[PDB]
Amino acid sequence: ANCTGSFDAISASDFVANINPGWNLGNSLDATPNEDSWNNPTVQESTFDYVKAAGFKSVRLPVTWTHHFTSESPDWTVDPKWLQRVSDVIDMITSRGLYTIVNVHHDSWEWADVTKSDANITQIEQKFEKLWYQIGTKLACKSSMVAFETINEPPCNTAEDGAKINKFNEIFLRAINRAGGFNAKRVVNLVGGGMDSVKTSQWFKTPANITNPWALQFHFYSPYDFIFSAWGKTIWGSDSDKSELDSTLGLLRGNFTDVPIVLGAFDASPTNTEPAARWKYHDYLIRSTKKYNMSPIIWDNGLDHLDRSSGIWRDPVSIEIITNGNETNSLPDSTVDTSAPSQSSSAYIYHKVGTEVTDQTLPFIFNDNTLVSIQDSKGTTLKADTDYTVSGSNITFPASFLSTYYSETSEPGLLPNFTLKFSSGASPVVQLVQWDTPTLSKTSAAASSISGSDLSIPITWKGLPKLATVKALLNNGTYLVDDFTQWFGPFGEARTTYSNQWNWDDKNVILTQATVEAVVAAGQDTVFTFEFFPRVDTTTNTVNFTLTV
Ligand SMILES: OC[C@H]1O[C@@H](O[C@H]2[C@@H](OC[C@H]3O[C@@H](O[C@H]4[C@H](O)[C@@H](O)[C@H](O[C@H]5[C@H](O)[C@@H](O)[C@@H](O)O[C@@H]5CO[C@H]5OC[C@@H](O)[C@H](O)[C@H]5O)O[C@@H]4CO[C@H]4OC[C@@H](O)[C@H](O)[C@H]4O[C@@H]4O[C@H](CO)[C@H](O)[C@H](O)[C@H]4O)[C@H](O)[C@@H](O)[C@@H]3O[C@@H]3O[C@H](CO)[C@@H](O)[C@H](O)[C@H]3O)OC[C@@H](O)[C@@H]2O)[C@H](O)[C@@H](O)[C@H]1O
Ligand SMILES: *[C@@H]1O[C@H](CO)[C@@H](O[C@@H]2O[C@H](CO)[C@@H](O[C@@H]3O[C@H](CO)[C@@H](O)[C@H](O[C@H]4O[C@H](CO)[C@@H](O)[C@H](O)[C@@H]4O[C@H]4O[C@H](CO)[C@@H](O)[C@H](O)[C@@H]4O[C@H]4O[C@H](CO)[C@@H](O)[C@H](O)[C@@H]4O)[C@@H]3O)[C@H](O)[C@H]2NC(C)=O)[C@H](O)[C@H]1NC(C)=O
Ligand SMILES: *[C@@H]1O[C@H](CO)[C@@H](O[C@@H]2O[C@H](CO)[C@@H](O[C@@H]3O[C@H](CO[C@H]4O[C@H](CO)[C@@H](O)[C@H](O[C@H]5O[C@H](CO)[C@@H](O)[C@H](O)[C@@H]5O)[C@@H]4O)[C@@H](O)[C@H](O)[C@@H]3O)[C@H](O)[C@H]2NC(C)=O)[C@H](O)[C@H]1NC(C)=O
Ligand SMILES: OC[C@H]1O[C@@H](O[C@H]2[C@@H](OC[C@H]3O[C@@H](O)[C@H](O)[C@@H](O)[C@@H]3O)OC[C@@H](O)[C@@H]2O)[C@H](O)[C@@H](O)[C@H]1O
Ligand SMILES: *[C@@H]1O[C@H](CO)[C@@H](O)[C@H](O)[C@H]1NC(C)=O
Ligand SMILES: *[C@@H]1O[C@H](CO)[C@@H](O)[C@H](O)[C@H]1NC(C)=O
Ligand SMILES: *[C@H]1O[C@H](CO)[C@@H](O)[C@H](O)[C@@H]1O
Repeated sequence: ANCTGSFDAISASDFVANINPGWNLGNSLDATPNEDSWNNPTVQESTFDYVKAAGFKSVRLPVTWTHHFTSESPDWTVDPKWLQRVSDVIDMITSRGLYTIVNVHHDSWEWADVTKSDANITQIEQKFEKLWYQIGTKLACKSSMVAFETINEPPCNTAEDGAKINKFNEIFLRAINRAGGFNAKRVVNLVGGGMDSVKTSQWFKTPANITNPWALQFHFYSPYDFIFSAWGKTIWGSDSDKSELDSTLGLLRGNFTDVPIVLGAFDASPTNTEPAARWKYHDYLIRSTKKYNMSPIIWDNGLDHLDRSSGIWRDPVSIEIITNGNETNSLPDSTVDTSAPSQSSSAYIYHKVGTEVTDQTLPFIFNDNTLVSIQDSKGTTLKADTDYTVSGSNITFPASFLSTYYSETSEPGLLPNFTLKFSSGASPVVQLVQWDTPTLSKTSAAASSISGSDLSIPITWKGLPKLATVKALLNNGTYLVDDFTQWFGPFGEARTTYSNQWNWDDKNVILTQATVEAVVAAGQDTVFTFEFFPRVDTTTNTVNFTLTV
């Protein structure tokens, strides 16, 4: 096309500096078929005001094109209303000063999967080229604040697959350059297989004769077990944990020693991850992206962090951690030894119904900050050395004080929380929880009687309305799934995995239809143990439920 404005060209190194840090508009234009098709409503522009006001500098804009094609071979014409909607949203972002990265997203596995046995790699490459030519035509006159990203986490298993991903980068660069406008000088993000650090390192090969300023983008979702709540992993922050994280990132940077690198998506989601672990994890990831000079962009599906209807960040602590790579954060300590028979977290004051109200000492990692003040969610400010003292790295709360919030007999549930202001960094939040062992509506069922769908089991939450994990054992001792978890310690063995096997909502614990299929195929009554926070042992704060067959 023929452009009218000015385009203030910017180097890839400068673009990557200036986006630090970003936020993903997840589950919006990448949702299928349409933008309101999943959990998010139609995209509204106040969202980017919230994002800017939080300290983000850029918005990553995932877009799924799959269901907006009006023609197939040979032209693969994109719905011109979809092209205009994407252009409109980019205008919403850049007009507020936020940099944008727009991509091709869930198309990666919906039609552009090179690893799937019956893929017309010919056809995939044409459609991809036609797609990015039409994208690149519509956006050709966008300013230098808008970058293009080749394709999201493309499936890639072997080195021959990885060579195909390299072609994707080349096809992309050719199409957007044929499109014209300012595209020849637009910052682009090239990708490796799965946007995985090791696959990018193993198989990425820079497009020959590349003329665009470019940067590398990868996604980080490790360690799998803590990030995806697999096999009962609810702690994070040990020497080996931090080492596994720093090594993974360092191996990527060592292989791309002078390349601008964008960490395009990462998240320990507040939905499923314990808060003290999650804050330790985000703090450390931020510490490492500073070390290895990578620009982070947090993944947010709309339920993870910002509530676009209210502007409340569900987890303001992570956002503080991520929006300031130039600050030291004081964090609550927590168990990190997976062989410990009890798990504690200073993100909570816990009190069990029916037990006496005691003093609570919360060990914290101060990191040479000082505690300035504490304010409860009712607006009352606690009196230092009266409602709390600080001994070493321990913050201690007197029983007389805490009993003004809960008693031996008050109802379970979330009481107010305490916000700790420090010398510097984020303000962590300690959540008072009055807890009791939950109770389940049913204690067993026939597999036949509950098939046709998932198993939703009504529950009386008593404290935290969160499922920590679910243990699963056939009547004869064998693990229902994943026998290797027998090396995972007291809180790991025979446990199963969030979303794949279990879930929960405001009123139920859920075993997925997949899990009830495992019980059928095992031909045995198997016992599920639902587990809740606090994880004070492996039995007390748990409820049992067996599945007959
Ligand atoms: O918060 C996590 C939690 O969400 C719970 O879902 C409730 C909520 O979901 C809405 C729709 O979710 C889609 O799944 C999305 C997911 O929400 C999203 O976060 C995820 O992000 C990816 C991203 O795309 C990647 O590029 C990269 O960034 O990794 C992200 C993953 O991040 C994970 O770890 C960090 C956390 O921050 C994240 O929350 C966590 O998810 O993308 C998925 C999309 O999944 C597809 O793309 C990635 C690919 O690898 C997957 O294999 C692929 O999955 C396929 O998706 C198909 C699409 O339709 C299909 O489901 C296939 O079966 C599946 O294999 C769901 O895909 C979509 O169905 C949800 O929309 C609702 O669906 C219900 C019924 O299905 C409808 O009734 C309703 O109208 C829709 O809104 O909002 C609605 C609520 O009902 C959900 O419960 C979820 O239950 C829970 O398990 C967690 O995932
Ligand atoms: C310390 O304590 C304080 C108080 O004691 C805590 O404050 C509480 O913080 C909560 C979250 O931080 C906050 O909840 C939110 O309140 C707002 C304002 O009224 C409300 O809109 C929010 O509801 C959304 O979020 C919840 C998840 O928390 C969703 O389950 C809910 O459905 C809402 O999400 C829907 O709308 C979003 C915006 O559009 C969508 O993105 C989302 O996908 C979902 O969409 C569905 O419904 C839509 C219609 O709503 C529909 O369009 C769509 O298609 C989907 O079907 C949320 O409740 C509390 O308000 C706040 N409490 C108080 C008293 O202030 C604080 O967090 C504590 N701090 C810590 C660290 O623990
Ligand atoms: C760039 O990134 C890569 C990938 O992340 C980094 O390489 C990995 O580094 C880790 C730790 O340094 C290695 O882990 C150890 O590997 C030992 C040997 O692994 C062999 O088996 C692999 C599987 O087939 C094979 O790929 C690998 O080939 C490599 O080494 C050969 C001999 O040293 C050499 O012939 C090849 O050219 C190739 O470089 C090995 O034969 C294993 O025994 C240990 O137990 C441990 O797990 C990974 O294996 C490495 N993966 C690779 C190389 O694919 C690399 O460090 C990064 N570079 C920088 C500068 O940071
Ligand atoms: O599932 C699609 C694609 O994912 C790549 O995995 C990458 C990715 O992880 C994100 C992705 O992980 C899947 O396992 C989950 O099912 C999905 O919900 C989640 O969004 O980014 C970081 C990498 O560590 C990871 O390998 C695969 O590599 C790719 O082959 C393909 O399978
Ligand atoms: C329990 O039954 C399963 C069903 O196949 C079997 O595989 C397993 O061997 C049995 N348990 C033991 C300890 O052998
Ligand atoms: C659950 O069942 C196991 C044995 O099947 C038992 O050891 C454990 O104490 C039970 N716990 C609860 C809370 O029912
Ligand atoms: C874990 O450990 C803490 C102290 O570090 C206790 O307060 C808690 O009850 C649990 O045993």
